[PDB]
Amino acid sequence: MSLQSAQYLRQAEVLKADMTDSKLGPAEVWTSRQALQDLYQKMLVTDLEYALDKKVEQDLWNHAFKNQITTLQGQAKNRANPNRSEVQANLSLFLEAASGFYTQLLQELCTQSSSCSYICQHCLVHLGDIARYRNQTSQAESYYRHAAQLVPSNGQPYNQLAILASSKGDHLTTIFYYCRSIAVKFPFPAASTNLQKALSKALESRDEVKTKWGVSDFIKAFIKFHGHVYLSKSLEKLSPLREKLEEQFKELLFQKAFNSQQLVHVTVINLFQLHHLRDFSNETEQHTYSQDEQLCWTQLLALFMSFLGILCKCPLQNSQEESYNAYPLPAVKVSMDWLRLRPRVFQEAVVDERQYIWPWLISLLNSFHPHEEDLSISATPLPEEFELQGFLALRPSFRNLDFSKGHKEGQQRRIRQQRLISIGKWIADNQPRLIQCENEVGKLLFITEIPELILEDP
Repeated sequence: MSLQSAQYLRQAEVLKADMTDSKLGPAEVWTSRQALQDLYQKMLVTDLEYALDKKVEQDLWNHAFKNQITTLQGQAKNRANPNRSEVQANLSLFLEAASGFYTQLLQELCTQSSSCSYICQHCLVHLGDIARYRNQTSQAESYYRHAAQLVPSNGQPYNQLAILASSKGDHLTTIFYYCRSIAVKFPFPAASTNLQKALSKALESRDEVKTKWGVSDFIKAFIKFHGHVYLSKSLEKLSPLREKLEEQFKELLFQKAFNSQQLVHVTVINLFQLHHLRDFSNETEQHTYSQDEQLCWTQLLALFMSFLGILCKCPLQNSQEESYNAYPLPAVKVSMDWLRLRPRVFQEAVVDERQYIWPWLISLLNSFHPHEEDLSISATPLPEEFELQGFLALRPSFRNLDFSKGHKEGQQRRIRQQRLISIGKWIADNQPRLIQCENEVGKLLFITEIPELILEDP
């Protein structure tokens, strides 16, 4: 009961300051670290509630592991180390042991509660940091993922996944995870300064000299665009960069240069900025925007609608029999899921301007031979849905799916199609001027009076 903890807690503080000790030896420090570790484990297992409040979880990691790991990484990471194989070896044993401690802790604690789901997430995370420390990139990732899946609303798992991504030079992935970490009910404070720091560095490179981009170039230019907006720096760049990004996105996407994953990251990063500039509040109350803020929303919203349109064409354009599509599909779906939540965006100048994209979506919906799909909520989450849990801008789109049981294609491609068929119905019922769905004989046919934009031949 709450009474044994007080004793366990006072006991703990007695061991904590011990680890600072100037008065305890080279190896009375460790006899103390082990004790702390044990004491903390008993509390977390004995009174998780009382434990979390006192923040045992965090003191357990910092004082019992992190401090040592950093000190060790230091002494072992060349300083003209007297013996630095010896230190590297201990760091190695220490991390090996740390991993063992948390694996054990996890199994004990997790073998409805939010506090339970929490600490289990907390364990997976550090178990992920240790893997990272032990250069076990795959397992570190797997751990951080699993951690995320437990409490989508927390942003630390995402921030850790970006650090891992950055260490491998995967920029798009990195920016994506910082965004995921920042956009949740409980954002990881460090994620904001991390993104800012990353975007500012990005804006340190000059405009691309090439007129024909490779996927790697696109990514770089794409991130600077977000850099410019996010930091609201040198906006004069936006307009041309937008047009060039649009041109290149089209060519690359059509050459199959992207994988559906990057398409999702690009879309989510675009959704991140959009929401970051004007949240759901803008769909309620009317805010005033600076001239520069308008320039950003105008350029950003535009790039997004252009991309969405380009994504809806990619499918019906000229491969692998059914696979000519479906790389773009998750990105189209995500894009549409957001529009469905922002009615007032359909009134936007840059959006009216592009109502030529709807014919492409429409011919894409009838590409599915729609029937009664407005059935309706498979409830079994698709990949891109599981992946984006907790993302503010998209949260409402999830308020029906059960992410618990869910565990492969036909069951996902044919579901995603329904999701799209569903959105077309919603558009048809909420923006009648854009799309209409003639529901006849249980067969659904999507149509639009908007003519198809057919550019010149080549």
